[PDB]
Amino acid sequence: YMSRYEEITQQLIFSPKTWLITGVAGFIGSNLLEKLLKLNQVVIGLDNFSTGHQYNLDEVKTLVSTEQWSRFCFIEGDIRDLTTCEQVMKGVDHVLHQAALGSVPRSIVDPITTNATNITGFLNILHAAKNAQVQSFTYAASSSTYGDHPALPKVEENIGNPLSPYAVTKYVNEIYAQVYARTYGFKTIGLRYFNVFGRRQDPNGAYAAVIPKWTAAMLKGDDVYINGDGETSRDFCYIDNVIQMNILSALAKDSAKDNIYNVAVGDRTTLNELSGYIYDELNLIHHIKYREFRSGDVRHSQADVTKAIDLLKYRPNIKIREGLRLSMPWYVRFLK
Amino acid sequence: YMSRYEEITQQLIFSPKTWLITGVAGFIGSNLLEKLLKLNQVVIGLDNFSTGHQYNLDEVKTLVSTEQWSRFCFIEGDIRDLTTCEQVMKGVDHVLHQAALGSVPRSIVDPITTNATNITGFLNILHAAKNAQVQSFTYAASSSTYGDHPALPKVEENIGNPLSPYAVTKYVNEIYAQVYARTYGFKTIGLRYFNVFGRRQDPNGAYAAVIPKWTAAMLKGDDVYINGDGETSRDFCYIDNVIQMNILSALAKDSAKDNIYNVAVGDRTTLNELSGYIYDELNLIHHIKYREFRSGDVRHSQADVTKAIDLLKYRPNIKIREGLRLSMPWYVRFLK
Ligand SMILES: NC(=O)c1ccc[n+]([C@@H]2O[C@H](COP(=O)([O-])OP(=O)(O)OC[C@H]3O[C@@H](n4cnc5c(N)ncnc54)[C@H](O)[C@@H]3O)[C@@H](O)[C@H]2O)c1
Ligand SMILES: NC(=O)c1ccc[n+]([C@@H]2O[C@H](COP(=O)([O-])OP(=O)(O)OC[C@H]3O[C@@H](n4cnc5c(N)ncnc54)[C@H](O)[C@@H]3O)[C@@H](O)[C@H]2O)c1
Ligand SMILES: O=c1ccn([C@@H]2O[C@H](COP(=O)(O)OP(=O)(O)O)[C@@H](O)[C@H]2O)c(=O)[nH]1
Ligand SMILES: O=c1ccn([C@@H]2O[C@H](COP(=O)(O)OP(=O)(O)O)[C@@H](O)[C@H]2O)c(=O)[nH]1
Repeated sequence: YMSRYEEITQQLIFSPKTWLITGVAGFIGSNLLEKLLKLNQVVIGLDNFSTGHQYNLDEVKTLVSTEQWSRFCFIEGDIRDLTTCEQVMKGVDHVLHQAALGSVPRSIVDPITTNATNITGFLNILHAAKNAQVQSFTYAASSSTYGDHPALPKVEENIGNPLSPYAVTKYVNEIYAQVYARTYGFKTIGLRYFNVFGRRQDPNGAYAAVIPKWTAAMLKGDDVYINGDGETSRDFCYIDNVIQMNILSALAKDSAKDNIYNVAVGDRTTLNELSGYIYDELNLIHHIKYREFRSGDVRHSQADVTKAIDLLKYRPNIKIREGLRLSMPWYVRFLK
Repeated sequence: YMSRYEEITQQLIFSPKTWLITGVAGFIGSNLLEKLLKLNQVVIGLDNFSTGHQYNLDEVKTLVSTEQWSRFCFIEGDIRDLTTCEQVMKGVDHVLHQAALGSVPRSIVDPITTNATNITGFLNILHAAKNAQVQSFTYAASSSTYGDHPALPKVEENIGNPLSPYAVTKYVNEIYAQVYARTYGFKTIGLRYFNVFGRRQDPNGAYAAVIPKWTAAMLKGDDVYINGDGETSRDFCYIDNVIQMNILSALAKDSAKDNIYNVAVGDRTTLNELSGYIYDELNLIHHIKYREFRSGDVRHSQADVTKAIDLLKYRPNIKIREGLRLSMPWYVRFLK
């Protein structure tokens, strides 16, 4: 049971609010959309369809009622444009900021456009929210910001040298949010996501994440490549745990704001054992090569989620094996 | 005898290089231009006259020869446009990046404009220089990067939380420069300036610095305002020490790069005593109210400049007294 999360969702159903989700047509954003509409929230969505898709919006339309879909206003637009940010902020109570161009290799190859979307666009959105006096502000940050700190598990207070432009941009979101608390009284929550996965995570394109990438390949019968020796390890985190942490953050008591939380489950899986689990799960639904290390890439990752457990009553419920089992049916339909 | 600095300066007289100076129409920038043309260098300038002034350029042309001036190619333009950055980088050897919007209180009122010039702009210039493979890249950092850290004097390796939107931008400049060393092998030198003063430091405008602001006010018989009890203290640094550090850094050996250096004198002067020293030096060239602390002010500021002295052979030869004597005539003229 996710008991605090249950309570807060009950509050929201009784007294519905207006939410802004940026990055709404993406993986996490469209999952957030799905959950908030199922709670009868009024949602304003902003996306530029850079890495996101019209079809993710279509899918969510089919998963919620007509009345629930009638409360969603989608705005095609770009967080880089301050005017657009100010416009979509109007009457908003809660901000969930997911719009960014992710990927560590992407930041290395084009630190410029990435800087514009992940720093300028984050600040545009943070400033507009402040000026609009929204009730809350929760933004996607990154475990990549631990960088080369060798300690396991990772605790929020202790970060190393950033190994990529992506690590920098997400770090800078954190520092702007802390300064906004200091200088305007404007209190936010940054969510350091660790390797999120699940439905509507894009399997296609040069930057696809390992889980949908591999699922896609295992299904096609293609080669499954491993960047390095496969001992590189991660805390894979099923999207529902992320959806919990956003909603808990949006309604956090004030003393729990102006903080950073790890968002994960606390487990460590190497690339090797994941190759296993994925094959296993897909094969129950009836259907290997080493290359060099990926540069900028973090070696090992396991979160410590005590802080979120403590301060927000976060209850991570779905672990890597069940999450894969929950996701593979989606990948089949989508890729059939 | 600044033997190292004199040595380097004698070499440049004999073997001219091409320098790019951003923020060339500004205080520190036009001081750098004056010095480099006097050494017969080739200088490309870039400035959008946002806080800088055509009249500073006109002034530098009065101080150098036709043939020296002939070697200054001036571009009116904006570091926020990447094409403009790459265009001024062509054939450059040494980059002196000074273009930015200074001022803590400016950044509190308008964090977006400050971000755009100080982060996007900086990154455009760093990226263009990396792509053009210049020999050296030296940028204007800030003592605001010390943030809330309680050490005093300030030493480069130990910094705290940044305390305003401006301070975030200047810290992010050093972070990007370190990640660029790490990821592309492009080694830069960041110069944490402390309270620079001297000729062509603008005395006019809401954001004028204390020494020119007070100087203007004393000449006019305007009220000299002291924010606080006047015991507040700074490590005021005459421009020629800053010019010195820029040229030592441009010609630094490789092991001296990817490093930050404080640029100041190492001395601490109070606001009360400064008012006294500005009065005295203006009086030999023949011709006060107490209000509340500026908010987000820093109480005491003083650099440890050991690392510069050691690694770069810096000589902080002009102290505040001498510097104010040298500057006072420039203000008298500029004002009558
Ligand atoms: N998936 C993960 O493992 C993970 C890990 C760390 C951080 N994050 C962060 O979580 C957030 C969501 O990531 P995701 O994994 O859903 O990826 P995603 O690419 O599926 O979604 C990002 C969405 O942002 C939109 N977008 C991008 N730039 C935009 C702009 N300038 N203006 C308007 N919209 C823009 C895209 O079209 C896309 O729909 C991002 O901030 C990302 O950096 C995700
Ligand atoms: N003077 C000090 O005490 C001090 C202290 C800390 C840091 N600095 C830094 O030193 C550098 C030089 O500062 P300064 O004191 O001479 O200030 P300044 O305002 O006199 O000069 C900055 C110059 O940059 C130009 N500029 C600003 N934005 C630009 C843009 N987008 N494109 C092109 N040109 C632009 C201005 O027009 C101006 O000529 C800055 O990076 C500043 O932040 C100065
Ligand atoms: O086809 C692939 C794609 C990714 N990876 C590796 O999987 C890990 C997780 O990468 P992902 O892009 O999913 O997330 P990251 O940890 O960068 O956010 C990284 O070490 C990648 O180099 C891999 O071995 N093969
Ligand atoms: O009219 C003025 C302007 C500034 N200051 C003070 O001078 C110090 C340094 O101010 P400045 O703006 O020169 O540079 P900063 O330290 O912000 O970079 C601070 O104590 C200010 O409160 C002052 O007492 N009176």
